[PDB]
Amino acid sequence: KTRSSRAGLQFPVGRVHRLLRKGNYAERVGAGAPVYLAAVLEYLTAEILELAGNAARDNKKTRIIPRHLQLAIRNDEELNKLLGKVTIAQGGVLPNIQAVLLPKK
Amino acid sequence: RAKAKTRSSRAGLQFPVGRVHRLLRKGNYAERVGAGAPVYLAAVLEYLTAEILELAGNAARDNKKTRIIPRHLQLAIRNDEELNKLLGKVTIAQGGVLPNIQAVLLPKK
Amino acid sequence: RDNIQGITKPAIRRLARRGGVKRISGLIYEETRGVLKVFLENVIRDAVTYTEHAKRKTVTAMDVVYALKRQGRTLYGFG
Amino acid sequence: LRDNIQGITKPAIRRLARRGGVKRISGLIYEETRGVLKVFLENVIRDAVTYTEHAKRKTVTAMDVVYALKRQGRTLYGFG
Amino acid sequence: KRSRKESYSVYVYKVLKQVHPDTGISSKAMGIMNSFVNDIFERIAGEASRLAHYNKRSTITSREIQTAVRLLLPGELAKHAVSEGTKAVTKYTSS
Amino acid sequence: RKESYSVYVYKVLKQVHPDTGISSKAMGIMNSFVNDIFERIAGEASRLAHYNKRSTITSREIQTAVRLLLPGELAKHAVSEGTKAVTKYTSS
Amino acid sequence: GHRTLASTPALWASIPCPRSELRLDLVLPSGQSFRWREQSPAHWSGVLADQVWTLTQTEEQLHCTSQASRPTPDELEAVRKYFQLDVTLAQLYHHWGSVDSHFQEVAQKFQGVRLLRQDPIECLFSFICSSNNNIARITGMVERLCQAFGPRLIQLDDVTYHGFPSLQALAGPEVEAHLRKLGLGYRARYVSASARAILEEQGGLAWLQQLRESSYEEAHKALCILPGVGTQVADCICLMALDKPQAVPVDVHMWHIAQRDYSWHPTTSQAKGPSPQTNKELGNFFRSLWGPYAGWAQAVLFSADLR
Amino acid sequence: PHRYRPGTVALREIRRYQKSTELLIRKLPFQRLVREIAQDFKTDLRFQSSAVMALQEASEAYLVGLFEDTNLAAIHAKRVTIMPKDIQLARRIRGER
Amino acid sequence: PHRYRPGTVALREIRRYQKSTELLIRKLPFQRLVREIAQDFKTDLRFQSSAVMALQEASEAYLVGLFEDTNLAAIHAKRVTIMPKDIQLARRIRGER
DNA sequence: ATCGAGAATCCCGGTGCCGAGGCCGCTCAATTGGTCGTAGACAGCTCTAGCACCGCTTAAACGCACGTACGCGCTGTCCCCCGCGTTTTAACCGCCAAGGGGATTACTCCCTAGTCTCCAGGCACGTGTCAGATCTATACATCCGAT
DNA sequence: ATCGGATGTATAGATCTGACACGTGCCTGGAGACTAGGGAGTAATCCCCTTGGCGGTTAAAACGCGGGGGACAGCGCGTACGTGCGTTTAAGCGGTGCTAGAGCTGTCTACGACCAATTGAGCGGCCTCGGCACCGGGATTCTCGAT
Repeated sequence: KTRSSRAGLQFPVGRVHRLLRKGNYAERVGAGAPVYLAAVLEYLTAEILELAGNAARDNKKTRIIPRHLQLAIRNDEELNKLLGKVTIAQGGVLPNIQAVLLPKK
Repeated sequence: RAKAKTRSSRAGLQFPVGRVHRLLRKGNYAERVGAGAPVYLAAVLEYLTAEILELAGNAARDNKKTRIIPRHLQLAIRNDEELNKLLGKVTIAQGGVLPNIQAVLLPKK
Repeated sequence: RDNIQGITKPAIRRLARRGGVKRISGLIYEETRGVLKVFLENVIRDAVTYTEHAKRKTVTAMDVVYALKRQGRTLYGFG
Repeated sequence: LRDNIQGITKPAIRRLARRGGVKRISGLIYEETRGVLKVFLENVIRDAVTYTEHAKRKTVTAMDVVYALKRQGRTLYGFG
Repeated sequence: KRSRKESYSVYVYKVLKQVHPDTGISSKAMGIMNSFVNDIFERIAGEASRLAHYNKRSTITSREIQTAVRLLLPGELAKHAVSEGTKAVTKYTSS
Repeated sequence: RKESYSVYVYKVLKQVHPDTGISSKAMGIMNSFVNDIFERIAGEASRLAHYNKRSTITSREIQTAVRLLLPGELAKHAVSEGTKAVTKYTSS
Repeated sequence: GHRTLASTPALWASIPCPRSELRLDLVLPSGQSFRWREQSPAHWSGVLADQVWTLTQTEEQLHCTSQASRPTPDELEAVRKYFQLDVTLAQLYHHWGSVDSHFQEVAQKFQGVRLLRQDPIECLFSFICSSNNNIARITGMVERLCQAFGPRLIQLDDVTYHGFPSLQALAGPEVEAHLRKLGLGYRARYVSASARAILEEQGGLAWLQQLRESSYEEAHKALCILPGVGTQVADCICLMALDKPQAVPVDVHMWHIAQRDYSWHPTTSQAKGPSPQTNKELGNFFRSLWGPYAGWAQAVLFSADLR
Repeated sequence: PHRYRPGTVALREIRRYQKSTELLIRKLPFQRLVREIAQDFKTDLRFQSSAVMALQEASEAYLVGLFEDTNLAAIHAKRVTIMPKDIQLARRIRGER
Repeated sequence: PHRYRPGTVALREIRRYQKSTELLIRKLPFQRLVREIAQDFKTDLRFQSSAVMALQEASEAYLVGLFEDTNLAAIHAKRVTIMPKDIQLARRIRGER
């Protein structure tokens, strides 16, 4: 019965459809538009959460914290491009040191 | 019905007010638009246009050209600090670049 | 009541170290204070202006997030 | 059509650098800026073609290019 | 006929002559001025729409445009713009 | 009565990692991320509808907005997932 | 070589003419005719009535000269007609001086500036080359134009004199291209184009010659049709070749003279600077100031302004 | 006694603070600085705690990004030490000023 | 004879191409390049001439800005020649890399 | 040019502890039916501008021959920023109070959307009226290699 | 600073011309004038949450050296990149011919706005316990003199 379940999604089709109209983005809005938007949002959330879970499990932690989110975002050259101009709060930075800095051998 | 007088002249303006009001209605910016908002916005637009046109006319007079070309517009934008800040991310079509050479590159005497 | 000196020398070193820096010059310790002051002025200008428009007397975090988004430096974690 | 990036000759790059205030030119600058121009043109043309396809058209008008440049972050005045 | 396409050309010309009564302007420059005024209109209107949504409001009054001007226009440019805009609004309210 | 996507992010997290949890401190970042992506997509869809003199936001508008915003490899999967979802919704 | 009054005495004939009535040095090189050269000090040589002449003047006389004898009375008449000697310059200066004190001041120092009766064809094409140019250059252009397309007359020293080109010759094939190689600039076509218009559209030579009986208004109107012949050039021709003594040229020189010597400014016109109607107005101004022979008074101040 | 060669301890704490996620800046001085700056725009301004926290996070994120760019400039100039020339080059090329 | 020193014919034509306002790249090669690039995204596309002109003008502006930043980076390293490393340094600082 | 002393950093184990997350009531927004209005999907026709070709001119790209200025490697100096020990001071951190203002409720009143005439401001289009450019020679002014 | 060649600009008895300005025909979008209802302003109020304060505590900031390693200036080399001259070349312009589809109109439909009734889901609210931070002890990694 629910438009989320009927479309095989987990994000709320009704809530996205409300936000699409209240936000008065256009005079009218289609019926497939919120379904498509909910699907895209779900896929992006799944991508982020999957990489974050992998990063958290890499550090022997079964709880996801903003550091894991920042690591997952910066470790993918597509997702970093998508979020190039934005900061994760208390996320730290990607650990790297320029080769010149490293000690002479 | 009295004599027809435009809202632009009632406010002592030159940029239109009815046109701006219609555009605000038809741009889907909000459900409702106040009466004074198009007047204000038109005033801001005309002031900005007067500023850029003053600078362009000064640049044209400096170059001994009667008519204003895109080069004068671009030079006027780049010479003024505030307009350059406002239009930093904007490219002027066939406007050219501001004449400058770094001091290091210049020859030694 | 000058308070820019509250950004101490060791904290500046810590920030540079997180940036991935080996050696810092002395003049940095004032140059980056000036830069931070300029950036904070730019952001708090918009934050206070939002507060004025909203006719409040408290600067909320949501106003700061809006102000940062207006400059292209969007921040996640507060709104 | 193939191998058209060589149409942007070395003197064209030299003139662009001279306009950009550059005094003297190395040798690899030409290849590097051809790569940069290819990347930038790919980025803008992808969005322009996407804009055209969304309108169910086979002609890429200047308006779509302008919109694509606005999204890219150049906001080109003049055309339209 | 080629449809009613609404351009700011005449208004820009009027302002130009009220500023410098003896200088012409080329078609490329009018095109650039038209794109400029459309760009600034879209920028200010979008910012004011964002303010209207933020404050959970429903209408765009004069003061949202004022706030958008103060955000977008830098410093003394915004000062002058606000001053002349309030002059125009008071003139309009005085019929 | 503020509204957030925490329930849906948690459900997606259970689908992708059945035995790992998430702190609410990062769930706030999840909310601010999905809201930001929604704003960024709907903004481009609104511009598309205004560009083509249209007044309706449809699946084509959302799909083109995705194709414009997300990069190549991510956008291909986003488009495919959206197309599958709308196809299933129409079929049912 | 070129004769001189002192070297070949028995080859010169005189014409009563006081320097107050004519100053060759103030007329021949002043832009009216571009065909006279002071080959020898105080001696001017050029083509007059299809033959070469050398002219030099004493206090009360105008001395004139394969000629092997002194000029005949019939030939001397050719000279009087060229300088329109029946017109008394003293009477004109008196009148202009009486109604314009500024003219009187200038006229005291520049006596003898009169106007030359001219041939329509030579005048038309010479002034078509006068436009946007300087007298020094114009003179060269006209000389090369005559050497290339005009009849060869006689040679004195290393100078070969040529008659002025005919309409048929100027209308010939590839004339434009030749004249551009001769340095006429864009005026090259003006010459080619106008020769053809006259020959193929206006009814040939007769059309230009008939203008001398037509009215100034008509004449000026007729000339403006020809390429390279706008208002200034048309007036030059009317005044110097069509007997329209009231015709006032309005070039840069007369523009400045009006401004600094009469504090003149356009009133009926729109523009404050040179334009087709301000130029037209300036002309009427001079006409109402000096009268019927206003163009001749113009010739005096123009010559004086060159100095 | 035992003295570490200079630089090795300077390469240490780079790893420590890159792995770290704290704030590296004393909270009260930053709060007082924010209030001082806000005085120039309005008197008697209140701040939520989360507002000051967000301002802090944004300021240090910006500062770390700037320091990374200046570091890239410093190695680019065949140097290891940051100089104000690097701060100004990075700010100018980024388009800030 | 008559030979100019290598520093002059640079600043000459630097002044020239800063005063003048041409497009600095031949139109047809750029048109063919745009066609070839657009082939990969769609086959048998037809470009409005104004679209090609707009693409050319935008590319000129972008390349001139990049060359200004490259020159600044080169001068920072005590150099007057722009090297490729300058170009990728400028791109990295601007955020394109 | 490879080993021990010494910090220093993981590995592991114990030990609290305070958010993460699972139930629970619920009430307000998602869902379902049904009606009505118009945005646009689909057809169809016009014409226009984009493409394709082709001939001719000629400014511009290419290639090769110099040669001197700049990039780069190498040395030597000195200076100023590290590492580290010692002193202080001001930030953390745990309480307390306290009242200013942000959020919420309930009137209420003007302000703008909606609609219907009604007309002139602005657009389309057709003639005047020109500012820029014009070939080339010349008179200066300005810059640059060589001194 | 001086001086002779290379360039660059003003100008020269005007004229033409593609672009612009302006006049005019003509409508269609802006104005005037009404209503309607609801968005926003306003008065009252309550809690909470931000401000201000105090006292203990000690982590961290300030301060002072010793020194070494890195910035910096100088200097020589060499080569490569600027500059000039002759030789292709294909860019650009003018012209012609053709048609793909850009751009309008016309019709009708089906898709979305909208309202009434219904009901379930996802939001506060509350309580538990286990993942994780911290302390401490021990194992073992990197560094920096010894040799």
